Amino acid sequence: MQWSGARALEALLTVAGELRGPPLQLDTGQLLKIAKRGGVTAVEAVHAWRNALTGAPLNLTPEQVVAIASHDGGKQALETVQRLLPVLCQAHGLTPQQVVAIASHDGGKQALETVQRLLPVLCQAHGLTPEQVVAIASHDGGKQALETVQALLPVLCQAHGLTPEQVVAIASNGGGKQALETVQRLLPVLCQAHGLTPQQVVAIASNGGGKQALETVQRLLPVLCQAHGLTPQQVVAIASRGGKQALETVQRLLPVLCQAHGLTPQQVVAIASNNGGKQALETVQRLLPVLCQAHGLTPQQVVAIASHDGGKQALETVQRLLPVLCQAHGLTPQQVVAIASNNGGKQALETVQRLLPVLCQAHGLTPEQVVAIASNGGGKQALETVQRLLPVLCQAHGLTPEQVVAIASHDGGKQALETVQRLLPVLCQAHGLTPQQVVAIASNGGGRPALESIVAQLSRPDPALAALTNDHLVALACLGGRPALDAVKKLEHHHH
DNA sequence: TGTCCCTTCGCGTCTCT
DNA sequence: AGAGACGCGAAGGGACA
Repeated sequence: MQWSGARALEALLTVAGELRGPPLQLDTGQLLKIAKRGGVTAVEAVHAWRNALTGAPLNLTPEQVVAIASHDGGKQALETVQRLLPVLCQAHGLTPQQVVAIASHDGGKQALETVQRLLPVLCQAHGLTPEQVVAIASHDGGKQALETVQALLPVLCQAHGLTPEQVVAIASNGGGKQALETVQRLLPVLCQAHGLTPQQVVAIASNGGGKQALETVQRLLPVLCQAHGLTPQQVVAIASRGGKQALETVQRLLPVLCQAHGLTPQQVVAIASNNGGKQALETVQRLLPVLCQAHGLTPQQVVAIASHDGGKQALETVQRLLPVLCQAHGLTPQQVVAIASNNGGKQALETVQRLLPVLCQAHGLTPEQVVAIASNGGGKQALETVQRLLPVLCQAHGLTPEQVVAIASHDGGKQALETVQRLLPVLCQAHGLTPQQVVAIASNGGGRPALESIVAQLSRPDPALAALTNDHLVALACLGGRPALDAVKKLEHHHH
């Protein structure tokens, strides 16, 4: 590709064509993902070692090879997985998937070598679990984070009062090293000068860019409180959810948004308190006029659309599509606002646009049912999964369309549908649950984990405490999902 | 032009009652 | 049942070789 070379392009494109063949069978999206991030050396490395990565002792799926290859240094990560996967699984007890997750970030090589070197000491001397070490390692710069937990976990616990879990949370994001050092430096001043609790500092620091959010809360908390009238809680929420950039934008736009456009401080805070809050704030300031007059909506509706991650994208997509969705497809504004007012609003809107007619015509759903599916977070995903799975769920597993639609009409609908497909046969035929009981467990937020937690308990039946008969577990699962089930595991281990 | 590390923003899912 | 928590990842920026 790179034009300090030529007809090297034929050689390169021919390498890519061959990956479409066996043992990987990569499709265009997969090659694209590799070329976009691992680059041409990752493309070449995947091709040179396609047999070794896909055979024993590694046995990686194509998708796992793609996940490793598609990051800066992917060639090194691929090399290093081949060397260390077996020892990490066998000697350190990790699964192949955990090794892959570690490997699948920029500088994956470094992270893999560092888990090898440090996992034991982190577990034995600092008391972490292997899962915790995996979570710290599985981000860009995971080497740095691992080494920084090793060096700092003791002072942060003993001098500053944090639990190991808190330290793990601060560490387990990109730039975990920086967030950890910055908490070490600034936790005292933030608690003593600005009146924050330890937990609030942890919350601010426990997201990508935590260092920056922390330094910015230090700098801007006084101004935002004593000049613009926000409370400390509100500053924390902004810092925690929208970071540095949202804090700076709030400082700039609070006056304009409140005085000129008529918003409450609460409303500005709510827009600010999400990933991309800066973008959401700047986009409501631009678009509030056109959205509210020029027919359209109330400020309250614009505020609701803006008040989710990707608010900017949702607002802009609502601007573009509200006319065509109401006029050509027959929806009301209110329905468009519901579809738009979740994370991924943009995506849900766009997917309703091209799928509303396919879902009614090719599968017999009504428009109202399509709106319901689309009006939760991940609407795009749920819609595409109903399109794909409705045939098989009805005709093989014997469910009704209304049942499929119920499962799909919660956040994570895609996950619940796919879990039902996977687990309905074993739940019914082997354990005596009815289809209706599986549907009822599935038709809640957290459907997938609740179905998986109920199968896990039914199949092992673990600690043979059978006073929870099948129907009781079904009711527990319906009422409180996995957490209800895990809690009851927690609560039995010896009071009984 | 590759490798490593850090930050911002967007999407999707689950828990909290 | 929606707020806020959870996790995963694309994409872009700098440092340095």
